[PDB]
Amino acid sequence: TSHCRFYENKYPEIDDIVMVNVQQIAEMGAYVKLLEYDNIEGMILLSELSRRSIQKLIRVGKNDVAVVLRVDKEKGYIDLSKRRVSSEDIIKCEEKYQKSKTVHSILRYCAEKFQIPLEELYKTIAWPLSRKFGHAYEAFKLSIIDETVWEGIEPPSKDVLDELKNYISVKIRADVEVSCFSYEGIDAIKDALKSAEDVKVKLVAAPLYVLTTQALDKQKGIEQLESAIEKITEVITKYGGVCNIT
Amino acid sequence: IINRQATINIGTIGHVAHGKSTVVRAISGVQTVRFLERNITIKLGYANAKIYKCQESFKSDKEISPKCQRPGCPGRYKLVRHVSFVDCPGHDILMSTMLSGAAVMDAALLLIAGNESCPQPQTSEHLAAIEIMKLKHVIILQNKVDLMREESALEHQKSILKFIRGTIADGAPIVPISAQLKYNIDAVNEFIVKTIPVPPRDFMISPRLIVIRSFDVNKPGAEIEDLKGGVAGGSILNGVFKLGDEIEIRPGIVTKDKGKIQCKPIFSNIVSLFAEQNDLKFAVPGGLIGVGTKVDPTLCRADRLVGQVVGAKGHLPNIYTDIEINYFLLRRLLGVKKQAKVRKLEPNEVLMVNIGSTATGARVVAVKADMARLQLTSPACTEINEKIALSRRIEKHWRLIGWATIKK
Repeated sequence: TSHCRFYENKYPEIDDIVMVNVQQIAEMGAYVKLLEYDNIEGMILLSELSRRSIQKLIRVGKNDVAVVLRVDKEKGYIDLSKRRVSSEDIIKCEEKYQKSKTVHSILRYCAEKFQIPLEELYKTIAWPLSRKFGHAYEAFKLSIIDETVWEGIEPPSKDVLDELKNYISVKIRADVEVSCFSYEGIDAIKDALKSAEDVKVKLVAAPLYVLTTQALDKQKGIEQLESAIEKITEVITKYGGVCNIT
Repeated sequence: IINRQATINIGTIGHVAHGKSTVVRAISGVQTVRFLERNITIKLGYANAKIYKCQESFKSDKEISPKCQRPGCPGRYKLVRHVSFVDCPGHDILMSTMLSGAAVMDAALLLIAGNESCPQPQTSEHLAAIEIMKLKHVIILQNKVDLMREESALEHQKSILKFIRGTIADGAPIVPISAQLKYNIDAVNEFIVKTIPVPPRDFMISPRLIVIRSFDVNKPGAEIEDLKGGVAGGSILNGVFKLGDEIEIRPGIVTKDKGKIQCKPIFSNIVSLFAEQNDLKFAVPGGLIGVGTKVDPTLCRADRLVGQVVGAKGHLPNIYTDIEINYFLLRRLLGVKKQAKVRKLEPNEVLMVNIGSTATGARVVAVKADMARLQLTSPACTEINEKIALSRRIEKHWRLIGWATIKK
């Protein structure tokens, strides 16, 4: 089950920005669910929505940025306006929304795993991350870089945390052909292996050797493979045998 | 029970789809090598039989099992001999392998099926080859008898008898045996003991080894830091080998491809000997042994080492490109389905000359009456005199003509 607030409180404040996903239109305006503050419905009348084809632009599925004007803190009554929002802060609002979405995504694996309510989890997460630091995504990022924010609250489930970490967290193929005719060859092969392996090198049949080289930043795989090839070439020339590279 | 290796080499001949592998299985138990990396090198496989006698009736004497429980007597079997089988295919295309097998063989077993036609050319050719390559101990075996009538089999036997009279093999025993039903093998075993003796063999003779098969010991899944050396499946006719000696493969190898070749024969030290099932220190001549040497596993892969001579360090044989042969020709051709007359040898023609185990293509330069000079494309070695079988081309594939000896 998906519920609970995004920031700190269930009810929005004055002048704050909220994103809405519209389900149905044309009756009063749009009384639809929120994505920035809880899942309680927020309403716009057919005047504040228009800034400058009025029916076609919104309809079903599309997202709208709107500023909160009137709040009734009793059970759940929020009023929104689209016309007042300026173009300069729209990008910022969007960014905020994205951050919120990311936070929400982060608090789903926990819900899935230990079969416990999501709201409680959210509450337990928001205290050291979303209150002290500012936003939660940045705190999470900081933690991933250097662990300092997770230290504040005691974990009821470390396994969940580990899983989350894992979630937050390149093999290049090469073929070397061996076709020696020398006196000793096995030893030479062993020597070659001792210079090519140390990542994962496997034996298949007899003339073919399959090796997978791991790269850190994708481009780094060329520098090691070539070196390995060179080493291999050096290996078999002295004894009196041949090894080919395709 | 002592773990003694092979004493005498016994070979088996027949035809395609007749049944030889099955017969071998019936005789022994361990499945044949044939039937990419392992086993695949030639046409001959690898099998081993047991000769244990229970003497404490009629035909039933020898058995296949180590423990005697089947005939009646509860006493343990007496040690007689242990033999290795060389199963050669009887196909019209592949015959070089068969020829190679023949060179090492000391005993022969002929197989003819009952239901099929009485005169077969391939079988006759095989018989001729056997006659040529110093073999007289031949046992005739009838394969498919269960699908045949009461008198038909007798008639077939009579026909066979009529056929075999003018040949070198005079007192050849005839046994009817089932391959799929597993019966009458005891009689065969008895015959093996009776008719065929072991020729005198001593330590004094210089070591000579012939390699037929090649093996590489590599297993998928396991890491490369655990490797095994190259194994050369080689049979010995003369010369006793022990663990800890230097071996050389004679004919030569190409290692560089510009620049003239000067590199010596392939030197290798013996690591482990594979005889029968388990490793042994001594190698008694008269059997096929997987000689595991310091040679590359990549070299012992497929069609690279088929019929090549192997010598021990401290002995020098000769390598020839031009060979001097003393030949004898037959009247009519054997192997053709129809019989054709053998023509006189024409100068400058590609003919296949099989010296012992080597499969080489040779061209004729000079013909007199009995002596012939041949030019070889692929290198060949000569030690003493060697038993040679000659093969020519007239229609599509190879056909046998006669026998030859090196005059040196």
